[PDB]
Amino acid sequence: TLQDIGVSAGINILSAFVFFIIFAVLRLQPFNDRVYFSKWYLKGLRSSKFLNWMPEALKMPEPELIDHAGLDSVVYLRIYWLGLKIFTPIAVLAWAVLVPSMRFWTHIVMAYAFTIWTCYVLMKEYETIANMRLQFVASEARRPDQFTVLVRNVPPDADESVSELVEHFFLVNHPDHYLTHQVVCNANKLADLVKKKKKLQNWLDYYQLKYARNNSQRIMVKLGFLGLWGQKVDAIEHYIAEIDKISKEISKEREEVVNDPKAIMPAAFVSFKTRWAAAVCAQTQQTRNPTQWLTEWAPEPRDVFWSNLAIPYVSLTVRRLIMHVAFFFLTFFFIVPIAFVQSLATFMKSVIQGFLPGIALKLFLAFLPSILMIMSKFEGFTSISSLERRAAFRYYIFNLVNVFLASVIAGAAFEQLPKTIGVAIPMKATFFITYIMVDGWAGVAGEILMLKPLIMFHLKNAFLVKTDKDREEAMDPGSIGFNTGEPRIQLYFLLGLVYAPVTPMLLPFILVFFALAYIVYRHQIINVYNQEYESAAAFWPDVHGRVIAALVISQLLLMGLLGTKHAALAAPFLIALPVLTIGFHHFCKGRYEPAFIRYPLQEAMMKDTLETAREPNLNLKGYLQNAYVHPVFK
Amino acid sequence: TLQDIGVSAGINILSAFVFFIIFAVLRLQPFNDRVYFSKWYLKGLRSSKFLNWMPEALKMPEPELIDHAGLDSVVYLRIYWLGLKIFTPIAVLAWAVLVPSMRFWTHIVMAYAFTIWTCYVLMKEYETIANMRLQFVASEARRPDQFTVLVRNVPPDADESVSELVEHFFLVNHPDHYLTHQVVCNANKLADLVKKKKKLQNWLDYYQLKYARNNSQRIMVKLGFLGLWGQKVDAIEHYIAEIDKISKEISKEREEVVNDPKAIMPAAFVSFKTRWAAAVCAQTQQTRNPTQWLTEWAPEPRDVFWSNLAIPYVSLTVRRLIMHVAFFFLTFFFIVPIAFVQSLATFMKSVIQGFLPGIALKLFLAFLPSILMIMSKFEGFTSISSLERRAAFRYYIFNLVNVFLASVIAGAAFEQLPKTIGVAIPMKATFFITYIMVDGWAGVAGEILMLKPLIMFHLKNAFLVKTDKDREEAMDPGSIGFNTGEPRIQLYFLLGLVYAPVTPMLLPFILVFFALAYIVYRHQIINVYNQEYESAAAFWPDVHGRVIAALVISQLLLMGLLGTKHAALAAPFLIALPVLTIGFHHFCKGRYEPAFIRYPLQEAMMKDTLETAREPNLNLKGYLQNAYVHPVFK
Repeated sequence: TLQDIGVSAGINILSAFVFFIIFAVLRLQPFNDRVYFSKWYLKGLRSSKFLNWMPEALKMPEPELIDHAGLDSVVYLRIYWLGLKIFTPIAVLAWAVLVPSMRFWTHIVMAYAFTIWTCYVLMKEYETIANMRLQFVASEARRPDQFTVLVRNVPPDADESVSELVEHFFLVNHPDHYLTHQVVCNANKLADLVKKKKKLQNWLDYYQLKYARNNSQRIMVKLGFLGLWGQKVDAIEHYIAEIDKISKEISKEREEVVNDPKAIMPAAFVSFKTRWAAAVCAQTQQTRNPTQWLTEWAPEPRDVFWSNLAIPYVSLTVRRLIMHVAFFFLTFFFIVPIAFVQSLATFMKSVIQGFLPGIALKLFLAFLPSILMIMSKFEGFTSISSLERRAAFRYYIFNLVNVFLASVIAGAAFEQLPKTIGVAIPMKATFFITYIMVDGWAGVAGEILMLKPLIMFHLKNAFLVKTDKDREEAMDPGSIGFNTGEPRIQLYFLLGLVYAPVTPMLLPFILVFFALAYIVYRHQIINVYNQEYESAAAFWPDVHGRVIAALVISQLLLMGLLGTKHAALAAPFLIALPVLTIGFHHFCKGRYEPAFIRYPLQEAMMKDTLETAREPNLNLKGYLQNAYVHPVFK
Repeated sequence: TLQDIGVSAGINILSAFVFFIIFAVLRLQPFNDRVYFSKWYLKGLRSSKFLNWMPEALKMPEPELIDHAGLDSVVYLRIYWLGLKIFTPIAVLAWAVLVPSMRFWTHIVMAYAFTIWTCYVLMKEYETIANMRLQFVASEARRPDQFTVLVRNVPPDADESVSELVEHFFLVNHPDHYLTHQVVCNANKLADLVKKKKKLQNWLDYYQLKYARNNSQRIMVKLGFLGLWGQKVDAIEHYIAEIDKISKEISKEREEVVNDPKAIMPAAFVSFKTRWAAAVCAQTQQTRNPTQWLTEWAPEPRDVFWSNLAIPYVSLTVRRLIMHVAFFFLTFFFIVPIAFVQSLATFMKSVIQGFLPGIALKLFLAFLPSILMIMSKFEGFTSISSLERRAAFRYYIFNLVNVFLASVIAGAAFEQLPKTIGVAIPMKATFFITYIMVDGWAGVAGEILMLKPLIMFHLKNAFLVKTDKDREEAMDPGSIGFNTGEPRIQLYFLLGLVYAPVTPMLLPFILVFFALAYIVYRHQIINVYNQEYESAAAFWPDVHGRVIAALVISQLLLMGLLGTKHAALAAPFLIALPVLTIGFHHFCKGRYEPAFIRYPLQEAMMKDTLETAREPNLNLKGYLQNAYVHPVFK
C-alpha cells in the first residue's frame, strides 16, 4: 500500500538523516578519530553541513584510490556503479512504457531490451575489470607469492622425508628454475595454545587495572552465569598461574613440534627463480596421477590460512560433501524465521506492523555470514581469499532460496489462508520495497557510524590498554566485507531484474540504495577498512556469474508470469532469452575469464625482465626462504 | 512377432553363413591376396573348415596386437568387448527376473542394478585405457609431433613477417627451449592443381591401355551422359594436352606461391629442443589476449589436414555455427526416409515386408558418414584425428535423434493411424531386433568380404596398372573407420540400456552382434586396415561420454515408462539415477580424463632423459626442420 510505503520511507529517511547527524558529530570528536579515520593511521599518513563528507568522498579518482585502498576495494565499489549503469535505463524504460495483446507483447519485448542492455553492460564491465587487473598486476610490487607455488599431496615414501621428496622431484622436473622450498608443519596445537595465552593475558590486564582502581577482594566466579562456584580469590594470581602453566606447555610444544616428524604434512611451498617458472608449475600437470603433486599459486603469506594446511588432501572431498549437506539444512530450517516474518507482514500503528518484517528479517540474517564463514573454514581452502569467495557463494544461494523465493512462497501461503506465482510475485513487491529501505537505505546509513569498532575501541582503552602505542591494537576497522557486501547487492540485482517488467516501482528503491551505498562505501574505503589480503580482483568472474544467474532467473520467472494468457504462444520467444544469455556468458567466459584465471607467460617474462633490469642484485633466495614458514615460528 | 523375428533371423543367419563361405573361397585365391592380407604387405612382412579364421584371429594377445596394428585399433576393438562385459550380466538378470506393485519396484531396482554395473565397468575400462595410453606413449618411438606445437593467430604487424614475429616471440618467451619453426603456407591452389594432374594422368593410362588393346577411333564424349557433344577424337592426345596445360600452370603456381607474401598464414609449427618444453607451451597461456598466439600440440605430419590451415583463425566460429545449422537441417529432413521405413514396417512374403525396413534404413544411412565428414572438413579442424572424432560425434547424435527416437515416434504415428511412449517403446523392440540383425549381424559378416577394395583392386589392375610395384597404389584397405564403427556400436549400447528392463529379448541380438563384430574386426585389424594416423586412444573420453549419455537417456525414459502407474511415487528414486550417474561421470572425468588431455611434465622429462641417454648425438634440429612443410613441396 502507498501508506505503508510512505511511512516506511519516512522512517528510513529520517533514520538515515539522524545517523548522518550523529556521524557528523562523532567524527569531529578527537577521541574517536582512530575509529573514523583508521586508514591513514595504518598507512602512516596521520598521527596524534553535516553531509560535507559526501562531495569529499568523490575526490581521489580511481587510479589514486587503487593505490590507496587496493584493487579489490575499488573493483568492489564499482559493483554499486554497475548496478546504477544497469538499472537506471531499465527503470526509465519500464516507467515510460508500463506506467501511465499489446501489454503481453510489450512485456516480452522489454525482457529482450533488459537482457540485452544488461549483457552489454556486463560485457563492458568484464572487459574493463580484466584490463584493470592486468595493469594492476603488471605494475604490482614484489611479493613472495609471485614466485611461489603450493604443492599438495606429496606421495608418501618409506625412506625419504617430505622435504627430500619435494626437493628431488622439483630439481629433476623443474631444473634450473627450482630455487627453494618450505615444508608445511602441523603447528595447530601450538598456535591454539598461543592464542589462549593471549586471552589469559587480556584477563590479567583487565583485572590488574580494575583492581588498581578498586583495591578490594576479587570475586570472579569463573563465568558468573554457569561457572565454577568458587571465587577466583586473587583473580590476578589466578590468571598469572594459568599463564605460567600454559607458558610451560607452549615451550614444550615448540620443542616437540619442530622435532616431530609426524608434524610434517605432505605439502610444501615451492619457490622458483622466476615468475615465469612459477607460472608454468602452477598451470601444468606434474605427474601421471592427477591427484598427486598438485600445484597452485601460493596465497600471499598474510592470506595463507594456516589451519587448513593440516588437513590431509584426501579428506577434503568428504569435508566438502558434509558441508553441502549442512548447507541444505541451514537453508531448510531457515524457513521458520521466514514464515515468522511473512506472518508479521500482514494509522501510525498498523504501518509499523507493516514496516517491522523488514527489520525482523535483517536481524535473523545478522549472523548468517558467521555461519557461512565457519562452515567454509571446515571445508579446507588454505586462504582467506578463497574462504571469503566461498562464503559469498553460499550466501548468494541462501538469499536466492530463503530471502527471495521462500519469502514469496510463504507470503502467498499466508495470503491464501495452478500458477499462483502469477500474483505472488507482484504482490510481494511491497514487501521487498520496504525490505530494501530497511537493510539497504537505513542499513548503509547506519553502517557509516561504525558503532561496533567505536565501542570496542573505547572499551579497550578503558579496561585493557596499558601504555602508548598499544592503541594500535585497539584500532582495527576490519576489511571491506566481501562476504556480506556481495550477497546483499546481488539480491538487489535479482529483485531489480525480476520486477522491472512487473512492478517498475521497485526499481527507484534499488537505485537509491546503489547510489547511497556507493557514496558511503566510497567514503569508508578511503578512510577505514584496511584490507586483509590483496586479490587482484579475482572475484570478478563470480560477480559476473551471479548477475548472469539473475538474468536467467528473471527470464524464466517471466515465462511463468506471462504463461497464464490463453494461447500466450510466448514459448518460442522467451525461451531464447536464457539460451542467448547463456551463450553470452560462455562467450565472455572464454574471452575475458583467462585474465583472472591464467597468468600468461609473456606477462611473466616481461615482469621478470624488467624487475631484473631495475634490481640486478636481488637476493631472491634470501627473500623467499623465510616466507611462508608459520606466524607462530617468529 | 515371433514369425517375423524367426524369418529375419533365418535370412540373416544364412546370409552371414554364405558370406563366410564366399570369404573362405575368395581368400584362398592368390590373385586377391593383396586385398585380404593388405597389412603384412604394408608392413614389409609378406610378398609375392570355412571358419578356421575365427580361432586364428584370437591369437596375438593385446601387447602384440598393439605393436602390430596400433593402440587406437586395439582400443577400438575393446569397445566390442566392453559391450559384452556390460550387457552379458544385464541380459542374464533381465531374463532371470522379468521372463518366466512388485513388478513396478522390480523395474526400479533393476534400473539401479544396471546403472551401477555399467558404471562399474566403465570406470574400470576407463582406468585400463588410461593406463594403456600412458604406457604406450612412454614407450612410443620418436616422432616430430612430440616436440612440436602449432601456433595459431599470430597477430599482424606492419613491419615484421610472420616468421619474424614467431621467431622473436618464442626466443623471448621460451628462451633456451625454442629450436626452430616452419611457417604455414596457403598452398591449396597448388595442391588442387596437382591432384587434377594426377586424375588426368589416370585417364591417359586408361585410354592408352584401352587403345592399345582396341586399335581404333576414340570416341569419348567428355562425360557421355551430359558432356560436351564432341568426340575427344584422339582422347590420348587430348589428355596429353590437358596435362601439358596443367603442368605449365603448376610450374607457374609453384614459383608464385613460394615468393608470394600473401600466401603466408599467421601460423607456424614451432619446435622445441625438449618434449618438456613442448608440453609447457602446449598447456600454457602465452599472452594477454586469449584469442592470440594460441598453442596446441601439432598433429603428426601424416595427420595434419593441410587444407584447414588456410582458414583464418577468426572465421572458424562462423564456420562452426553455419555447420550447426546445417546439421539441424540434416537431421530435420531425414525424417522423410524414416517415415518411409516406418511406413514399410507394417507367409514367406509378409515376413519380407517385415524384414526389409532393416535394409531400407541401412541404405538411407549409407552415405551419412560422407556427409558428416564433409561438413566436418568445412569447419576447420587441421587434423584427421580431429575430423574423425567430430564426424563420429555428429553421427552419434544423428543416430540418437533419427535412428532411435524418430523411429519410435514415427512408428507410433503409423500405428495410431497422454504418455503414448508407454507402449511405443516396447512395441518397437521388434523393429530394432530386426534392424540389428540386418546392419549388425549380416552387416559385419558381409564386411569381411571387403568387396569394395576387392573390386577396385581388380579394376585398377585391368585398366590403369602399367608395371610392377604400382600394385602398391592399387592396394589400399582404408583405416578402421572410427567414424562408422563408433556410432554404430553406440546405438546398440543405447538400445541395450533402454530396453533391458523393458524387453529383455532385445539383448541377445545385441550380444551376438558384439561377439561377431569382435571376431570379425579382430581378424581384419590383424590382416587389413593400415591405420592413417596414430592417436594414442585420445578418443576414449568421447566413448566414455557417449555411454554415460546412453545411461542417462535410459534412466529418463524409464521414468516415462513407469510414470503411468497411479501413485507410482518413483520420482524420489528414479531421479537419483541421472544424478548419481552424472556425479560418477564427473568423478571419472576428473580422475582419468587428464591421462588423455594433459601430458604431465614428469613423463615428458623421463622420456627426454632416457631418449638423450640412449641417443646422445641426435641432430634433432635437422630431424624436425624438414617436418610439417607441406606434402606438395616435396
